[PDB]
Amino acid sequence: LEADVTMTGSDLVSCCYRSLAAPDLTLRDLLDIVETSQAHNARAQLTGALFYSQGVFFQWLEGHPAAVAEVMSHIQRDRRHSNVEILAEESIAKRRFAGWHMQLSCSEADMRSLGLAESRQ
Ligand SMILES: Cc1cc2nc3c(=O)[nH]c(=O)nc-3n(C[C@H](O)[C@H](O)[C@@H](O)COP(=O)(O)OP(=O)(O)OC[C@H]3O[C@@H](n4cnc5c(N)ncnc54)[C@H](O)[C@@H]3O)c2cc1C
Repeated sequence: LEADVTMTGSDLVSCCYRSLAAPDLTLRDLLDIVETSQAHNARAQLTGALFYSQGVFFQWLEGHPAAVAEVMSHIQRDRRHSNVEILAEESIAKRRFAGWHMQLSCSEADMRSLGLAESRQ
């Protein structure tokens, strides 16, 4: 029996933001966002996930404070995601995620009737 490291995370921080996905957004913009953010998060040691439904964003990031902020300063110069109201930046221990996630991928499949494919013609 070996002892686990337990909650070891002195310098993590989790910025948890609420945004309202601007109508100026394109799927291609999300699909570009997702790809570049994973890559940055992987490097910056940031873990994450994203909840996007009804055009509203709940997205948060767990990482070492300044990385998170490096990320914040890179994101907060947006116009993409309606307001991006972080409003919550809290120092965490992290462990929860090992990678950042995004719901929007190459299509969503089936749930398109709830926003994507509103009408035909
Ligand atoms: C809903 C949403 C969620 C997001 N979540 C995350 C996230 O979790 N993590 C994250 O990191 N980002 C996130 N972003 C930001 C998104 O991924 C941006 O497109 C951004 O990541 C672009 O790459 P960047 O992080 O390197 O910063 P950016 O500065 O926006 O990169 C793009 C620009 O940087 C320039 N650039 C790159 N490297 C250099 C350099 N060395 N010197 C000078 N200029 C340079 C490029 O020329 C380009 O013009 C999110 C954005 C949105 C809308």
